[PDB]
Amino acid sequence: TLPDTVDWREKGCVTEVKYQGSCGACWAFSAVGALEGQLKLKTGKLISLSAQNLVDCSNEEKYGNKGCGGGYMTEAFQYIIDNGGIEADASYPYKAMDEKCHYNSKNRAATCSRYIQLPFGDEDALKEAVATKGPVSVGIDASHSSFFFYKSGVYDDPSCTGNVNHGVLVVGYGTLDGKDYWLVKNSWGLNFGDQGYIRMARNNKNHCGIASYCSYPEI
Ligand SMILES: *C(=N)C1(NC(=O)[C@@H]2C[C@@H](S(=O)(=O)c3ccc(N4CCN(CC)CC4)cc3Cl)CN2C(=O)C2(C(F)(F)F)CC2)CC1
Repeated sequence: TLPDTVDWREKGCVTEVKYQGSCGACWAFSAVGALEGQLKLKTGKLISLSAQNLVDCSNEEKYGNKGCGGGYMTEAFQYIIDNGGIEADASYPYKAMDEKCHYNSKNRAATCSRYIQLPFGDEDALKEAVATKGPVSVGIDASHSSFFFYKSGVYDDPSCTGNVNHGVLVVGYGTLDGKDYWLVKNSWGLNFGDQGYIRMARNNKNHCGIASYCSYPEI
């Protein structure tokens, strides 16, 4: 039986909200966010991991990531698996540009053995994973201006679609004033939403495609 409310921030499993700038690195922030959660759960250390390492080093046909042109959280995990590691943000900081890969194994801060994909559209499966596994990478339709107007409450825009376009991180869930929500960490800095987070409608027919393309890594 699952808890009614989850917030991984309260368990010390979520790092500071990052600022992607004008580089299309949402996917990279989503992926490192999920892996940060696992790293904390396994090792006890919370460390921001290198989104830039993903941007610079997985921009090739093998993965189909495009650096600042966008990419996939699953393929980010595959890169980390193939590479045998990823650096921390502190040693490989975010530049918001496509740069030549300069991964240094001496600076490895995390690994990935495999990743898990949840069933398409299944908000119950996402609830279970968030409750029991940790933060989960997801795709959403974040293309409507209302998304950037959000400040409080639960985002529930009838114009949202299942055609996703941005990777974000689900770090919890609950019910706010009778409305089920997913607690979502973005990568637009503190000024976005509620201190960088948005609560998005949950159990409302897979609203904004939030449970369409969910994945998480294993250390
Ligand atoms: C973030 N700053 C930006 N968005 C992206 O990088 C997104 C993240 C993901 S996604 O969440 O939008 C997405 C889209 C489609 C899938 N598919 C559908 C087709 N299936 C096979 C039939 C496989 C899964 C999964 C996900 Cl996670 C991809 N993003 C992109 O922008 C694209 C690309 F990666 F190619 F760059 C355009 C897809 C950059 C705004």
